[PDB]
Amino acid sequence: EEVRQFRRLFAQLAGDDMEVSATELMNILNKVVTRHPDLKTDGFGIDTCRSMVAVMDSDTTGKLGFEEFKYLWNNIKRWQAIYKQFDTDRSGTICSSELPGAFEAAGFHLNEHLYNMIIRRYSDESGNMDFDNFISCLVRLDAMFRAFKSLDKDGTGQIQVNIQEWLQLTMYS
Amino acid sequence: EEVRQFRRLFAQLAGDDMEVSATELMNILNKVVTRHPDLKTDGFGIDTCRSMVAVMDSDTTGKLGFEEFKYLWNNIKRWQAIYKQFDTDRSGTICSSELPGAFEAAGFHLNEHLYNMIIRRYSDESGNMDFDNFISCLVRLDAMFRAFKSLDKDGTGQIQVNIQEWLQLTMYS
Ligand SMILES: O=C(O)/C(S)=C/c1c[nH]c2cc(Br)ccc12
Ligand SMILES: O=C(O)/C(S)=C/c1c[nH]c2cc(Br)ccc12
Ligand SMILES: [Ca+2]
Ligand SMILES: [Ca+2]
Ligand SMILES: [Ca+2]
Ligand SMILES: [Ca+2]
Ligand SMILES: [Ca+2]
Ligand SMILES: [Ca+2]
Ligand SMILES: [Ca+2]
Ligand SMILES: [Ca+2]
Repeated sequence: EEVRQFRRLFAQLAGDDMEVSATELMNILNKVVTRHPDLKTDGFGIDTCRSMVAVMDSDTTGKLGFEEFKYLWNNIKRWQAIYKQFDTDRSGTICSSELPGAFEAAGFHLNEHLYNMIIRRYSDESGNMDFDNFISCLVRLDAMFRAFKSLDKDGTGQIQVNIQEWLQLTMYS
Repeated sequence: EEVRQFRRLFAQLAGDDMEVSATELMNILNKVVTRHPDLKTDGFGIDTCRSMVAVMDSDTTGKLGFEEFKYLWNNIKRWQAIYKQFDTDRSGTICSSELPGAFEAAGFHLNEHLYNMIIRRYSDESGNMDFDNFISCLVRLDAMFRAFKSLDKDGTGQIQVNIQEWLQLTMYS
């Protein structure tokens, strides 16, 4: 019944326009995090969810269709399990000492410099990251690796991006 | 006096660490918009302000020093003026039809496709944009032009980046 239950979840969440908006996404994430007192969060806010939608909206409809939403949801299901596992003291938050192992478990092997930038952008003044910040960072990180991979057809590890493409990739994010 | 008053504003806003954080920025922007009822807004949120700080934080300290803050504030001043001037129907919001005129006044000449993305990302279902979303969009857009230019000295309209560079550019934003 897994396929069936999920199609049902998408149908009811997407509603009358058959796609998942930022508001719909915000609502479901917040509902689910209500049941997980181990995930400390101030909530998923609408601007975070608009960025989430835009980076996952690869056909540029403004909203998440079934396959887009399925990809996002399955990544979050995995990433939440990682966050719980790497929260090796039950603060409910991922501190700087815990972050590299968490990201590496998700398949993101970054260097100290990158980890440092991520912490400045997504963690608080103590270096702790809450759950909605952790998911919004990973959704973006995954999308940016995928964008790079899409543009590096020749597998040279360098991509050439023109201004139109630069603006599209950065503004619709 | 302008010079003197502004130093006082920065000093009081930045407080004990001598730089302006995202929280401090959020608090001043919200205090200031409330005195401009001709600028409609649901408020500036913390995630939006973290994004604003990141794109304005040229020396990667995590927070805005005096010249970074001055740059941002002077832009906001100019853009709020444009907002009021191009809200021709006096709605307090900038609709899809008013947007190009506003953006052209701010010096940006974008193609249809990129307006469509911007409206999807920043406007409401009707295509109307409130003031915090307009400012957030402009801050970002100005920054993204500046970043590309700083990397494309000889105006080829293309930059070349490796994965490390790409992630630094896209995740610290
Ligand atoms: O604990 C579990 O078994 C599952 S399947 C967790 C989640 C599955 N989807 C999630 C979304 C958010 Br938001 C937080 C937690 C979950
Ligand atoms: O209209 C004016 O005279 C000025 S000094 C406007 C502003 C100058 N800085 C601002 C910040 C926000 Br938020 C809203 C309005 C302004
Ligand atoms: Ca819907
Ligand atoms: Ca879509
Ligand atoms: Ca922890
Ligand atoms: Ca948060
Ligand atoms: Ca400060
Ligand atoms: Ca700085
Ligand atoms: Ca208007
Ligand atoms: Ca808004």
